[PDB]
Amino acid sequence: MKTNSEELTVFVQVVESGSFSRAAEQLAMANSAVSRIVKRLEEKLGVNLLNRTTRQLSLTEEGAQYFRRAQRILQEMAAAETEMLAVHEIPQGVLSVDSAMPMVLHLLAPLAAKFNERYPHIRLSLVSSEGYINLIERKVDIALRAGELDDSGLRARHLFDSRFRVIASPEYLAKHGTPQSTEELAGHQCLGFTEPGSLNTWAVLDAQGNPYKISPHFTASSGEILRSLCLSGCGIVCLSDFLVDNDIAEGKLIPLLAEQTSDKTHPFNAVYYSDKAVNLRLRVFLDFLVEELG
Amino acid sequence: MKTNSEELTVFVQVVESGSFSRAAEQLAMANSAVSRIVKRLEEKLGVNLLNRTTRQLSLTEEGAQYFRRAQRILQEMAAAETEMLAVHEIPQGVLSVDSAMPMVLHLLAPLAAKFNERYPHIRLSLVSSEGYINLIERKVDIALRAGELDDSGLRARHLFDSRFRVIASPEYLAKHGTPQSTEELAGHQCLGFTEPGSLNTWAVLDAQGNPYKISPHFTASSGEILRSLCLSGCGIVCLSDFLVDNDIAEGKLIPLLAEQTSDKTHPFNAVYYSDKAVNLRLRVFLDFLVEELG
Amino acid sequence: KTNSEELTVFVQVVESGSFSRAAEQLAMANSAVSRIVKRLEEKLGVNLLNRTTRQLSLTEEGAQYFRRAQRILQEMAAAETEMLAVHEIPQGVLSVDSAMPMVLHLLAPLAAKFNERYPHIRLSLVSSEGYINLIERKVDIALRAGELDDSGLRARHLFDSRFRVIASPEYLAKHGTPQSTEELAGHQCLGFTEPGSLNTWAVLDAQGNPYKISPHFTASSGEILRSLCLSGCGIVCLSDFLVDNDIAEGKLIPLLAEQTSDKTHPFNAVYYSDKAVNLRLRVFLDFLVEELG
Amino acid sequence: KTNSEELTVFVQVVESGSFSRAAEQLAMANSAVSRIVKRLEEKLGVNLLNRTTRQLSLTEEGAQYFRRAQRILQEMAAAETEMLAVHEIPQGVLSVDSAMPMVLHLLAPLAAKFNERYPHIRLSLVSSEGYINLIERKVDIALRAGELDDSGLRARHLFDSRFRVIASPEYLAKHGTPQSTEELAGHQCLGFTEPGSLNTWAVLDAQGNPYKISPHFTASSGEILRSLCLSGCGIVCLSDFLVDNDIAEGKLIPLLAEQTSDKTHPFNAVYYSDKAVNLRLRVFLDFLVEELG
Repeated sequence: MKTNSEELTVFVQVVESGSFSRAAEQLAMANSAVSRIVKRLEEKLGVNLLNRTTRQLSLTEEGAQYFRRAQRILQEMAAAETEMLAVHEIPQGVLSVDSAMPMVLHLLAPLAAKFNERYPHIRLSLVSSEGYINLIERKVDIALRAGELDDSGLRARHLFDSRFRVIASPEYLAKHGTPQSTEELAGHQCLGFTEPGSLNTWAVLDAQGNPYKISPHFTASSGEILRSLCLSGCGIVCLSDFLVDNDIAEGKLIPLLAEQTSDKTHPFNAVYYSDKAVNLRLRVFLDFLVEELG
Repeated sequence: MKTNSEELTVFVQVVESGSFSRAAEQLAMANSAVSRIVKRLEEKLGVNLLNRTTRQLSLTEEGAQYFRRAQRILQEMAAAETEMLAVHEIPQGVLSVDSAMPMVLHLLAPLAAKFNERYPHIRLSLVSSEGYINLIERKVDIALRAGELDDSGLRARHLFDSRFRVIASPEYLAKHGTPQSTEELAGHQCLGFTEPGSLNTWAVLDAQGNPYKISPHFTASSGEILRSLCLSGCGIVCLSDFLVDNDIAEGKLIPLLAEQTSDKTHPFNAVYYSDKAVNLRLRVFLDFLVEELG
Repeated sequence: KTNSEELTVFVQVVESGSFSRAAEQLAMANSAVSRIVKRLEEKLGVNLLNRTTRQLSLTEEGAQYFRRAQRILQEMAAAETEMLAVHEIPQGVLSVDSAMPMVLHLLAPLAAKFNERYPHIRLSLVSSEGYINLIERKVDIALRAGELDDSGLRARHLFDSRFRVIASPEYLAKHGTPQSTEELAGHQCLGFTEPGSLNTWAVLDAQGNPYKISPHFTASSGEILRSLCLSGCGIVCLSDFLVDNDIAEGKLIPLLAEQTSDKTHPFNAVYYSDKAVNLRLRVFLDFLVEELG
Repeated sequence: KTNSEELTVFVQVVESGSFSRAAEQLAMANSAVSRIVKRLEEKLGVNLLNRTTRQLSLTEEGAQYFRRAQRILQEMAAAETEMLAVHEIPQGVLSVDSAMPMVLHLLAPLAAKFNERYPHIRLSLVSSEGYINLIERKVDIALRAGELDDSGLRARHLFDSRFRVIASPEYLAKHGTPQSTEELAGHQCLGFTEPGSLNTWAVLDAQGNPYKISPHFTASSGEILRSLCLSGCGIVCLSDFLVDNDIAEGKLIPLLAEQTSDKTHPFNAVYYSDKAVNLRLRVFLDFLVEELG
């Protein structure tokens, strides 16, 4: 093990905190030092992590593959620290997590039985709103959202990456047939969101290679409603993977245009206020959360 | 034939809209004028519907059986009113429903399949919200809400009735015991709502004959969340029967305290504007909903 | 915004001959009947009737809402009768002359449930052919697929029913299943003894004409035919309620489903108006309208 | 607030026996190693040391940080090899010397997947009993239930395992299922030939001590004791990995599930520090830790 935390932290800093210059200032260090250690890291690793040929230094396929592990090492290190901190310092008090309805049902609910056995002293308070209004008002403590519009000095925590899907019920397929291409999606039944075309642009690519927009028959607000409608056989809906993965494993929803669907994932991340980070009750939950959903 | 729809409509109101007083209030009529009618309605049938022996009037054994008939008459009268309104007009356009998550997932979702085919020109918009604010602002057309705080001139069309059912998981009960008495509940995990003392007052009669008030450990802000907490062994929870009657039939959930749980039924209704009742689109959706959940 | 006071007036004017005559039965003027009838088809949003003719006619919208409006008013009376029979208990012998297959496949099953609800009515289920017993008052209420009730006596709609050509699976296995209506002429087809009246089935051919059969076996009843059919004697065609049950159990197979007519035929209890005040008769009918349809 | 150097000290100190014995394998002063563990405990604020025991014992609280600190380092070493892997396609012979049970139960089934993943590594699976040939460099790596590897030959932690007392349904039918640890005395128990060592089963008697079986049959290998158990020769106590799937198939039945101890014992790979330059080795370890961990 020729690497250390000091350069696994530093490297992970550069990526997330913009680039080289913004990380040096962030971690109370010189730029000269930030390059020295990172160039050493990629030197001793034997591979080139990031490119200087990008305007803003972007990670290579190799260096990105490292970063995801580089994160978990620092995370479950930091997490295992908290674990020990809470051994003498009793972890208690109310905690509220405003999550999207699907995330609560499929992720939070089942694992909430295990969190109770570890920390039965923490009064959990799962809630469900719409925007980041609630999270910041301290009536909600932490927000589990797949949204990268978190930049108001607030803290975000990477929970998991997860790409979209496109699926339909067996009922619908047996009667209305299957779309061979994405252009045949014009002559089928669609499932989109109530919001003004924000998520209605799917992760499937048309003959041009552009992200395929749609004309929704039904417009459900929540992601779970869409799922229950697509289960029932109201048409074809596009959602995130975790929300519908098991049903593909079951057989209740059959994927189509599997080759056309783009594979670029979107990060789901628990956002919170920086001064609430000193509270152990928040910490123990985040350190509990990111680990259970790799 | 002697009974007139006027007095049938008076009777169906007074029953499901509380007592003698609260009915006349909602129907633009005096209590002296309303009870004049209903007293005549009894004394031509030769039988006693009301029963004011107890504090609030309740239905006699015969008084309820006339209600069941009384309601359907007025229902499928309105349906044939509708059936003709959709002769020289046709149901087309965006229909924006604002329902509680429990309902859209369980009731609407598996019925959209049917509702789709019959009215394929209707663009259904399944939205969801906490308050009635949106509907007042007419950004949603119709809201399905189990709430009887709608004495606002805006119509409140009954849909169905629902008993509560205290339920747990077979993993939870077989690994934390099954409470026999209603006093043994204090030592079991009791999941409730996030709202201070609202529905956390469970409808299960204690040893004195009163609704059981619960100190909630977990506090979920939705009925559907409380289900998936309980379904995966997090504590026993009290919700409406339609939400979980299917699960307990499958055998994945267990009914708790059959005798000590109350039998009176909570009415759910689709509330909306009086002026927006003239919409053939909105009319055929409430017609569909009554004659699919009854 | 509808009401009984007007729904009753429309349900009268249709069945009560012409507009002028409807006012005579309801004990109200012709100035009244026009006001409320015109007001109903105003608040329905449709023109129900057509008064260009000397005798008012039914526009399909008016004729459909009628067969709804009727039931609403039927139910509304059934509701009242249901109460009056609380403290004025219906009792005694109520005889019900009925077509053998109606008794066996509809009544018999429901009888216990009706027994329960009104234990003091001793039913007397019987069978005859004509309307001779009923018109002579030897029976209280006749159950028929019966339009021939032109003799002043009342008729109450129970249910409309489709036809279904079928055959036993063992016959179909041993004689093959016909793919066409004209293919029937090869198979063994069973019909009624009554010359040709009912042996033009409701299964259209290439022409679009309902198929006549030349039967070799002839029973005098739908029930006997049903029994022959089940034993694999041939193909019959009967009403849906005789055989729908056996389709479920898989003892009979639907034949020529697409070629089989979708038109339905009505069933009625027929009885006397003066016998309409019979509180038990009334309750038995309300019971059947409830269970069937 | 922690760092990697102090994890890698603590994890050695614990797993490498003594406190002074770690520093001479870690290439550090006994002064410096104590400074670091005193530092680590300071910033964590929890005892990992238990100097009250002759040898340093793991604080039940600090014992958790070890198995957390152990993985971090394992992962942290996988990231590296993973990066190195992209350049060099690892090849040649890799000699793995394991116990007959580990090979037949852990490697054998996972061999397929590894084969596909690095087709140019020609695995050679052997089985010797000592660390003789590991030391002579006639084998590259040895998987053991090894808590006695302390000759400056760095050892990696594959997995922790529980014991289980189990027996054949055939045997249990013919000799009954014992409800208490004392009842074993009448049942026949099958143990190791090697004087009394693994004849102290991980199931506690009423007192609180373990049980000491007095075996009639004596097999030399936990795999033979597995085949003897299956044939219903009697009750045996082996590690969980050696029997879990037979319990999964209902071919073996678990006994005394409650009196059985929930304490785990470790299996470790054993190779030279200088042979961590291999990619063939590194990737096979990274594989074994990943699949079964």
